[PDB]
Amino acid sequence: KETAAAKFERQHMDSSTSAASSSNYCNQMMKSRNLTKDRCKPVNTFVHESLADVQAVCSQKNVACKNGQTNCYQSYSTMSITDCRETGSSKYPNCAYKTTQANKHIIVACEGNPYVPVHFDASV
Ligand SMILES: O=c1ccn([C@@H]2O[C@@H](CN3CCCC3)[C@H](O)[C@H]2O)c(=O)[nH]1
Repeated sequence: KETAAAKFERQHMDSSTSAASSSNYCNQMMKSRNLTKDRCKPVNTFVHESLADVQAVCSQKNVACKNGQTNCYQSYSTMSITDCRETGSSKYPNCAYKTTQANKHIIVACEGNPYVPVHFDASV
């Protein structure tokens, strides 16, 4: 069964590319990562850094999570990311997305032993 850590990796990790640089990227990735089966997941971010680097964020700058929990962490360095946002004309099962590449500080929620990312909260 899929752990929270594994779910984070499936939903939010894409180390394979340095920067998502096809306009097709989100359309393909949201589908292949199984984020378009139940519904079109409205908003989702992929991080293009090593797993070790993203995991390291759990020991970085402690910040409040959007939900008010205290277990969020902001990366000290900017990271290569791709935001996927569902278009206004996207209709399930044909989920359509805008692909936006950025370099930003990520904010993740961490839990467990080992202490690892389980939620992507925001980028700033
Ligand atoms: O910059 C972002 C912002 C949000 N998300 C996604 O939406 C978050 C929760 N949202 C769903 C509706 C309530 C808040 C999910 O935890 C995360 O998967 C993201 O991937 N990148």
